[PDB]
Amino acid sequence: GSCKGRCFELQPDCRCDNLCKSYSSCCHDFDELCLKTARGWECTKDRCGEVRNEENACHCSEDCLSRGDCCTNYQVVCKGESHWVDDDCEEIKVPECPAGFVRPPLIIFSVDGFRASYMKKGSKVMPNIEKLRSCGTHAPYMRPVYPTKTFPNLYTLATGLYPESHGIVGNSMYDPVFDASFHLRGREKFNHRWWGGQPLWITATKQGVRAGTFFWSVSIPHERRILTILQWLSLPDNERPSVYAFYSEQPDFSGHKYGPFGPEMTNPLREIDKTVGQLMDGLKQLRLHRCVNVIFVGDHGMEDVTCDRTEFLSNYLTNVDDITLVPGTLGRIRAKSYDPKTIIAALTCKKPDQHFKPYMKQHLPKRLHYANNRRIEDIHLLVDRRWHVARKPLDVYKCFFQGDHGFDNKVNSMQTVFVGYGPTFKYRTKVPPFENIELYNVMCDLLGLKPAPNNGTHGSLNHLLRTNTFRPTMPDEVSRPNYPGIMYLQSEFDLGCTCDDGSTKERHLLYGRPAVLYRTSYDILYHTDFESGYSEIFLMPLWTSYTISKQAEVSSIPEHLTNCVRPDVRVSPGFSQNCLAYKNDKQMSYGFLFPPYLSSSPEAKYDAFLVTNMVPMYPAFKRVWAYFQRVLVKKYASERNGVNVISGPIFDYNYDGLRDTEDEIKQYVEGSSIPVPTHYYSIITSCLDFTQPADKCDGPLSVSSFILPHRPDNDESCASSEDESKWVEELMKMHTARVRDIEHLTGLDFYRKTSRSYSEILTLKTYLHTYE
Ligand SMILES: *[C@@H]1O[C@H](CO)[C@@H](O[C@@H]2O[C@H](CO)[C@@H](O[C@@H]3O[C@H](CO)[C@@H](O)[C@H](O)[C@@H]3O)[C@H](O)[C@H]2NC(C)=O)[C@H](O)[C@H]1NC(C)=O
Ligand SMILES: O=C(OCc1cc(Cl)cc(Cl)c1)N1CCN(CC[C@@H](O)c2ccc3[nH]c(=O)oc3c2)CC1
Ligand SMILES: CC(C)CCC[C@@H](C)[C@H]1CC[C@H]2[C@@H]3[C@H](O)C=C4C[C@@H](O)CC[C@]4(C)[C@H]3CC[C@]12C
Ligand SMILES: [Ca+2]
Ligand code: NA
Ligand code: NA
Ligand SMILES: [Zn+2]
Ligand SMILES: [Zn+2]
Repeated sequence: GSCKGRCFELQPDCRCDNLCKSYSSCCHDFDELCLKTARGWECTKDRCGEVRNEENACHCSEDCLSRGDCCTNYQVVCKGESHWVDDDCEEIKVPECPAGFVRPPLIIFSVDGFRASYMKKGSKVMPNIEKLRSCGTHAPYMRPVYPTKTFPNLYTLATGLYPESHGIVGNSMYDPVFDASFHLRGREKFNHRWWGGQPLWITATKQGVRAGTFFWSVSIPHERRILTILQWLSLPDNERPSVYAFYSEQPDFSGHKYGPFGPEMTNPLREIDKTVGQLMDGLKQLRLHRCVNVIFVGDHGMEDVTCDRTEFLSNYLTNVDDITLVPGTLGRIRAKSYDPKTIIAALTCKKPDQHFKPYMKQHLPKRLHYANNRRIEDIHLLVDRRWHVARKPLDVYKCFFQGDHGFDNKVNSMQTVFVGYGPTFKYRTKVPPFENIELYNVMCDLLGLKPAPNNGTHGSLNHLLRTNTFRPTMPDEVSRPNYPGIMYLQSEFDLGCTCDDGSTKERHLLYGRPAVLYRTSYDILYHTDFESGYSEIFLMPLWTSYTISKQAEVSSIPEHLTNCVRPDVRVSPGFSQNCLAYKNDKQMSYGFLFPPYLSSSPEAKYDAFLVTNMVPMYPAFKRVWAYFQRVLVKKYASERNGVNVISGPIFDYNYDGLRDTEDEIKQYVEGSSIPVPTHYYSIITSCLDFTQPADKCDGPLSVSSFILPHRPDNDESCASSEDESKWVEELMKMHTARVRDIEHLTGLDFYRKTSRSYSEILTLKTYLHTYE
């Protein structure tokens, strides 16, 4: 019944752990013994050498070091030591830990709503943080997951999983299997049923590594959280955790009230830095300041949003009482106790300035990875940055907030911070921006743990670390290609088609053949202008590769070839598409993967009309694809000193972000076994050093990629009635993708033969071109 000698113990009989408040199960004496605040949190000169008083918050007695409960500034005030922040960076070449430490501890210092750009304020406001950032390893920014809300991001940090995989797809969710709702406020969130994957503290415990608590009752002051962490670190080897987390509700709280750019934001940032100072001072006191790896990380940024920039569903829908809306910086809509198609139509391009866009979740940009969970409603609203969506005018209250977050994770204002400091991180090193899904693997590496399966690309962040305990290995090809020669005659083909008619590898396949990582049968097909990997199962290329020089010439499809499709004599009639299917399918047309517009000669252009280069395309989609092919590829080649393009189909009918089996394809061209892609990708590569052409590049590569939804209309693009130069590129930028996203969706593995290290290539594959 007592907390005596058990305050913040690590293990209905009453509790003294840091969460007992939140379960209201603290012992009677918990507040009096575990939450002392007398004399506050700093030693002063007159307190030095005091007789211990057990009522003090922390201690300045001679014995306090033997007890591990000195105030964090005790050595500075009472033994003439300097503050950690006043010492120069000294490179930490190896961990300097007490004997009997078996690995360097990790302290995750997470800051709620810490926008990346707040680092620009410097050592005047945040001297401790600025030193961590200077002396350690930092990124200019770290990309959060969608939605850019607290719980989905913190749990992503902890698990390496997209929200659709870990299950915390929002701060609020409804689970139809449970018939219950999860919210920030309430007891429901404490139920383990909501939480999937395997968070870091569990991964650690399962592998015999002790974790401190990762959650702090809001009642526990920040200074006490630091002292508790420091006290735990002074535990004997058999009890001491190896991983700890601190969380700060700032600067989020202030960011919401004043917005991200308020002068009132300086004080919260000063307070966070002061807390960082206390930890680093505390660590220095314990001589652990060259032992512990410290991660300073946020969950997401903060945007200017005021209640005056709110769209109301009641101005679109004829009855908003039939719907339940999860509102704000995103929208999720389901039936109250109603028809989806009607709802989407009523929300689509109805006002010129319309500040959100409806999507069926499967049509959301694939880069969001926000579909494959029963908690994500079919109907989704992407809200423009700076705006909210709500059900009706009465739902806005007057404004109480000037900042918010939750928007699309490529939005600048949503980006957050990463700093790594300690023996295992590099010294004075800047690394490119990366996604928070990657951190779990790193944290596992830092702790000697095997990560549970997750969505990071293990190895992609090796360049953050002085020492790597993980070397990635390139996956093995599963299917070997065939290289068919000419073995069928024109007259053997009955495809209903009609037409009025080996340095390929050096030129067109710059980074090696893509490896097929699933069992299938496919053919390598060579031509003057392009190479392709043609699937006998799907009757089309898995990929088509070609290189367009800066100086390449765009030509038209001549009239006499407008409807030309030619049989490919290297491939059987039985493993080819047929033109009758397209003639019969009233809604479906076709396009070409290698564009006829970029043929090297009139003679070569005939290759582009081979049936093995043809893919099913809605006429609506052809507007987008034809523009990309006719105008944008030349534009990119001209800007980037040539480009290599790999394009192809994706099939993801079950919207899990993973390539479909034949079994999962739900749509075929009428009367045929020609599957309809859900998306078309392209990967566009050139030299990072643009003074070198794409085909003669000695160094780092530069990539941008997209996964375009293969839609029968352009309802997504409200300006699609206009010329393609007004909207298609905007469409493409929205559906920007990582190469890795394409790899998951195709079963292909790119960049197998380059002059770059595999870890560098993994970094390249995880890059997202954001266009901000
Ligand atoms: C993000 O990472 C997660 C975790 O690795 C991936 O989810 C995992 O996906 C696999 C493959 O679908 C699931 O394994 C499979 O489970 C089924 C059904 O139980 C079984 O029939 C198969 O034999 C196979 O083992 C696995 O459950 C699942 N893990 C989760 C949800 O935690 C996910 O695919 C990744 N997402 C992307 C877009 O790459
Ligand atoms: O200490 C914690 O975890 C630290 C941690 C670190 C790491 Cl790396 C991983 C993990 Cl898994 C957890 N806690 C997490 C939740 N937090 C209150 C949330 C709630 O008060 C809140 C906060 C901000 C909001 N913004 C908003 O719009 O609504 C909000 C609601 C306090 C307890
Ligand atoms: C003040 C409030 C915001 C605090 C709320 C914290 C709450 C969400 C935490 C408390 C306990 C946590 C669970 C616990 O660590 C065990 C597991 C096992 C793991 O495999 C899945 C996660 C889960 C259920 C934790 C989820 C987060 C919980 C409920
Ligand atoms: Ca799939
Ligand atoms: Na047709
Ligand atoms: Na349109
Ligand atoms: Zn947050
Ligand atoms: Zn917030």
